[PDB]
Amino acid sequence: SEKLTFKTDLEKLEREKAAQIGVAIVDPQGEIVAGHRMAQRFAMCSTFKFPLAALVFERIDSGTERGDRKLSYGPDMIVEWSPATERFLASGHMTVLEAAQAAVQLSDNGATNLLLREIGGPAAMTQYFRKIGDSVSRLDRKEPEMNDNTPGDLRDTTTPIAMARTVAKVLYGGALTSTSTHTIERWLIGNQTGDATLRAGFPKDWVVGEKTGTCANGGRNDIGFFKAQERDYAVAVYTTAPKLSAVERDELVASVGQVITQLILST
Ligand SMILES: *C(=O)/C=C/N[C@@H](C(=O)O)[C@](C)(Cn1ccnn1)[SH](=O)=O
Ligand SMILES: C[C@](Cn1ccnn1)([C@@H](N)C(=O)O)[SH](O)O
Repeated sequence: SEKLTFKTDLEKLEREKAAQIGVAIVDPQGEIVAGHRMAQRFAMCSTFKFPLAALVFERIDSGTERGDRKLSYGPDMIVEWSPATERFLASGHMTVLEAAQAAVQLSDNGATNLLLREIGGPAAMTQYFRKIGDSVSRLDRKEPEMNDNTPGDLRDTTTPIAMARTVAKVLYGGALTSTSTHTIERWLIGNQTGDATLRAGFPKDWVVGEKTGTCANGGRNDIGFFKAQERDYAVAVYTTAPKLSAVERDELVASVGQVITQLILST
């Protein structure tokens, strides 16, 4: 079966790369298409920034936040990998929309913390997950501590199936207005950090958008959506490979993308 090939090929990567690979693919209604270690806990790291943007747009939709609100900050806001936040520092602020775009498309960590402060912190992020029917995903810390990925630590974790269903809810399940949905989808497509990961394993003609993550202890993740053969899918991929190089971890995620492609095209 196509399903057996999918399992076998993922386990081949696990064995040869000494990795753990979590995968969930669901349809727009959140029904399972395929999975691997789908109920296993993995650190979200930067993948959570996609849900964070959804939270922000939900508040914009509800009129309790404005995209043009200026969020002021100083040097203390700058953390490792804050390319946009550093550029805007002299000006003294980034708007909500600028910060959200930087968080999603550049994985800017300063901008992420700036937004977290504005919307109510990890508590607010976790409440949002709960609100959209995700009882699993949880944010406990901010950048950079949330990326520690200490084995067995439940902080700042999700499971592939929980996250994939969250992506589906946000993009296909009416969590946001069509306008806000479209804005986030286009940001995901135009993301600048995912060229070497999941989408490098998908066919050139698929419409795909995604958000990457990188965790200590060899974490490399990618979540998002793709349209293939006129059907829409939500996908979450979490990997851990402590002994691989950074480039090899990119290649691993792209390889998982190729395995996903083979399954999807066989159906
Ligand atoms: C989202 O995935 C953010 C990841 N942040 C990591 C990373 O990109 O690997 C940081 C930047 C790792 N780090 C520490 C010192 N220099 N890079 S950090 O925010 O954990
Ligand atoms: C990998 C980054 C952060 N980064 C980039 C360069 N050094 N750190 C991480 N936040 C991610 O998205 O996985 S990003 O550029 O993709």
